[PDB]
Order: sequence, then structure tokens, then C-alpha cells
Amino acid sequence: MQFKVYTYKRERLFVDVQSDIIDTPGRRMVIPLASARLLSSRELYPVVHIGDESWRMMTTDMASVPVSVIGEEVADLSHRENDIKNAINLMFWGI
Amino acid sequence: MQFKVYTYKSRYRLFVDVQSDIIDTPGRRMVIPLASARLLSDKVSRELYPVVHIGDESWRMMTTDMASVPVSVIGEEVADLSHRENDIKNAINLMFWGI
Amino acid sequence: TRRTIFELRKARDRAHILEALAVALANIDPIIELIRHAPTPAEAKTALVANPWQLGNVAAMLEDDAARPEWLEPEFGVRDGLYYLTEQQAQAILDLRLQKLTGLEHEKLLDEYKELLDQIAELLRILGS
Amino acid sequence: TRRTIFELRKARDRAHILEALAVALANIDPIIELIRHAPTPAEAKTALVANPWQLVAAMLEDDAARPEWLEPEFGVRDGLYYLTEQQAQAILDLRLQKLTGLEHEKLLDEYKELLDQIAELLRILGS
Repeated sequence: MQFKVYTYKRERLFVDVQSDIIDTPGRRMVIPLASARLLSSRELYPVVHIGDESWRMMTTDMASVPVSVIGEEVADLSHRENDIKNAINLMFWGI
Repeated sequence: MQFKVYTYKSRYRLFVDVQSDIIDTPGRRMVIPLASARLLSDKVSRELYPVVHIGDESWRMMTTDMASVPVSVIGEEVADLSHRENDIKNAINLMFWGI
Repeated sequence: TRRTIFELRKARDRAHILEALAVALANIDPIIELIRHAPTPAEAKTALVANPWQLGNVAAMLEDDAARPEWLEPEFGVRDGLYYLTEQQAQAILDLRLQKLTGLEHEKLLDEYKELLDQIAELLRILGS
Repeated sequence: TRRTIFELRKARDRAHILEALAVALANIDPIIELIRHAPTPAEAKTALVANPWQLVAAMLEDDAARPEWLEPEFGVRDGLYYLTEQQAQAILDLRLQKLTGLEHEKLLDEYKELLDQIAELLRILGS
């Protein structure tokens, strides 16, 4: 589900960004999360919070993931939809 | 550059630079791999997975395979699909927005 | 078959967003004015769900409804010749790109919407038999 | 020195597209009317470059934010703006939400920042 963060099924974290009304038989579009700290456009790489923690949506590393590997929902970023969408738009449209 | 199709230099034979030319990533580049068209059925959405003629064969854009590519892997420019811009942008838009 | 219901839910969901757009384009001038006066998208979004909209020449297209999601709450949708948008639909209208305002582009929306309406019906006929 | 020149090319180019959007917002009513009347994007795009637009003029100050490749037939030419085909595209790709107040300003702001950088990159060029 779009804007929700999951983990995989084996031992780390990502946000599903694909539209819920577009169906991809077994795949799913994702933007992984990197630790925010380590990053010195904050608009192209939005920073999100999950628990008492903050991460960088590594937008340039976007990718498809087989739904079979997708673990538990850890959080829901639906309330950052605009930021997240703007980030995705900034990359293809540059605006 | 945006809308130009290159080669790797693999898995896929061709890829389309779909990233805005007004965004510096550096070393990276967002791309959409091109799969030989025959490899898919004429049933598949030409909306989400657009078809383009490049050279002497037809190709399918594996939109769902969208991935970043390290400039080091980028080979030589082999075509321009800028005249298919709105179709590529609807493929993309339709993926994150569904419309 | 689950297979069928899965198909129904999928089309409903899909068409649900397409309605919002059909209604949004049935009254663009007031939508535009609403948006171009909202300080922020967030506010524009609130404004949008807040007040209902005239079912334009799409009224007859909507019209014994089953294109609505099994999960859609009663305070939403067509209720009294007026359409009440969900927060989700408002978003889709805010994400619209200008070019989708052209003539030929307006029609493709109405056409996919109509197709989904046809599939839905066929799907219920299957849940029927 | 190689870097500076690049940043200027990166800058001019970026600002080029943001100008067109600042002008597009400077006369949306007529742009909207033009687009919602074009049968297709492709046509709306032609209509857009076809006729010039009233300027953002004050801000638009400095003949250096324009691309070294920008044809002489484009840009500010007599108090009127002449859009490139590439700029018209950008305006067609705009999302309604970008019409909100706070959103309109974020454009003007970035545009002005670019014009600032382009300025110093030149002092640096000259000096």
C-alpha cells in the first residue's frame, strides 16, 4: 500500500510509493530509507519520522520489489503524501 | 539526457533516460529499461508499458523495472524518443498517481 | 469465486478516483478559483471535500449504483444530485496536470470511467449467477 | 574554473524553465482558457509558443540568466515573453496544486535565488 513503510522477510526498511489503483501482478514500486543523520535538495530527498527516528527517502534509488519479499508494515507516511509526491515529480519533471 | 536511449557498457539491451535534465544526481541517472516487444503480449497496457520503435525492432518500456543507473554503466546514445515524451510521462505519472 | 470479487473491488476503487476527476472537470472554473485562492494545498484539499459539487453533464453518466466501493462511507459520493468528495479524491484533483484539461484528454478520462462502469456491471452479473 | 562555468550552465538552464512558469502564473486565466480550448496537448503547446505574454518584469531583471543556446527569437523581447517549445511543455505539466498561494511563492523564490547565484557566478567569471 502506497505511503506505508515495510521491511523484508529476512535478516531493512522502505516506503511503498506506487499507486493503489494501478496493478502490477506481483511487483511494487519502492523508495528505500537511509538513515537521515548521515546526510549533510532536502526537497528531492524528504526526511520522514518513524518511531523516535528520522530517515531520508533515498529517491534516486527507487525500485520495484516482488511482493513476496515484503514484510510487516512498520509505519504509515500517508500524511507526507505531498512531500513524497513532490519528490517523485521533481525527478521526472524537474519541478 | 532526458528521453535519449542508451546502451549498457547487462540483462536488458537498451534503456531510456527518463530523468529531468534540470536535476543533477551525479554519477547516477534514473532510467527505464527497454525490452524487445515480442517478449510481451499485445494485451499489455500500452499506457503503463509504452511501445517505441528503435532501429529495426519494436520495444516495450519495462516501466515497472524503473531503476537508477550509474553513469559508469552508460554506453553510447543510440536514439531519441523525445517525440514520445507525453506517453513516457503518462506511464510515469500513472505509476505513482494512477492517472 | 474470490477471483471475481477481487476484480470488482479493483474496478470500483479505480473508477472511484476517475469519478472525482469527471466531476472536477465538470466544474473546473470554480475548482480553479478555489485552488488559486487557497494559501496551501492542504487548505485547498479541505475546501474541496467541504463543499459538494454539481454533477455536471456527467450526472447521467453516473446514474441502482454499484460502481461505489464496498468500503465507501455514506457521507460520500452522490447524495442528492450533489457529489461529496473524499480526501483521497481531492488529492487526485490537486495532482492533475494542466494538459489533462485539453479536449481529447478530457474524453479519455470519461471513456475509461465508462469502461470501468461496464466491467463493474458485468462483474456483478457474475456474482449474480 | 571548470566548475564555475558548469554551475552557470546548470543555473541558467534551471532558471530558464522557472521563468516560463512565473510568466505562466502571471497570466493563468488566459493560459487556462487557451488550454481548455485546445483539442490536444500538442495543439495547446503550439498555441503557447505562438503568442507572447505580458510579464514578474521587475524581478526578471541583467541579461545573464538566459542560456547561451537560447535563440534570439526567444525570451523577453519588447516587454513580451516568447516561450520555447520546451517551456510550454513545463507549463502543460504543472499540477493544479502549484496554483495555491504558498506554492506560487516557492517558485518565485527559487527563481530569484537562481538569479542571485547566476549573478555571483558572473562576478566570479569576470573577476
